Amino acid sequence: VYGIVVDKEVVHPGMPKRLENAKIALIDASLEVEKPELDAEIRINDPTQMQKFLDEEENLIKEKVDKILATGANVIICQKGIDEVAQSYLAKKGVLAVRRAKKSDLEKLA
Amino acid sequence: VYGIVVDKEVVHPGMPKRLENAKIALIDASLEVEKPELDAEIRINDPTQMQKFLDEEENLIKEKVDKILATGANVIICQKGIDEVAQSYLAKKGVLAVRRAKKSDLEKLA
Amino acid sequence: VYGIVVDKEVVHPGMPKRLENAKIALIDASLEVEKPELDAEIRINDPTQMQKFLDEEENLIKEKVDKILATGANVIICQKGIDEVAQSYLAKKGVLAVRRAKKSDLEKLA
Repeated sequence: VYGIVVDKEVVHPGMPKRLENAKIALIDASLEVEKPELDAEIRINDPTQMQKFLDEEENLIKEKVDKILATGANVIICQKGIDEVAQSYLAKKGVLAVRRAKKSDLEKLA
Repeated sequence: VYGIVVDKEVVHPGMPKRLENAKIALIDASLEVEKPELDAEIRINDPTQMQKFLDEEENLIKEKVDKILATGANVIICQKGIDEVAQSYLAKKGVLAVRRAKKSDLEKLA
Repeated sequence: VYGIVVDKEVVHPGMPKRLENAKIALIDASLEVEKPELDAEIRINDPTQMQKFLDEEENLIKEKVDKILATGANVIICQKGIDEVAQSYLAKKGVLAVRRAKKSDLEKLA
């Protein structure tokens, strides 16, 4: 093939499986909801607290995503586990993303 | 007017503001997310717990809604406060619902 | 046989043992009352609390059932254990359901 070839299926079926003139974004770092247990141990009372908890926590990952799309990339691949909720987000955005992928090829693709 | 007239604006803008051949459902009872604090006081750790908490709790109200639509009514009005999340549900279902309304007229409409 | 054949007796005797023009619903997932112990550990006082507890908890499973019948299927089979209370519900609804069944055949039937 006259270009790099990545052996790993796309992350979500709701993503563009063919982009014209792409702008790859080699993102090497954690891209999944932050386990918040280590940061905090806490109690809970009413459901009012629940919502604003999982909502902003979900918006935390969308941040990293927008901060990356801030460059406007058609495709984005990384070498770590990508959150399943973050997939539905990238899916709704129209991005093509790939899960874990040996750093071994990111460079050759770099 | 050759029929009953209810003085109270519809609950959500995303609802049918005109139904042909309607099948009214006079539902007199509580139709909002159940405050769960009285039932329980509890702590919380990780976000994994959050989701399944607000999710099933949201599905609890949708239950009452489906149990009512179980008769298949085009419109449903009650005399109590209707949850705002339950509105988005009825809105997506294509139902016409009305908030609090003096029992005084429910009967005349009955 | 000129079609798929499932080796597993029906779930409840009160169900249609012969449907004309069926609309199969291959549901692969948990379909039984949710053990609520893991979610919560709690105390109890009076019987007033009991009712509203087992009632809504029973209505929780009926939700999944209605959400599936939302497509209007004559028959529904899965590969997990189906609650016995959920059977009386499907039985009263006039649905034909089957208990655990090797995924091996769900696909061939898919």
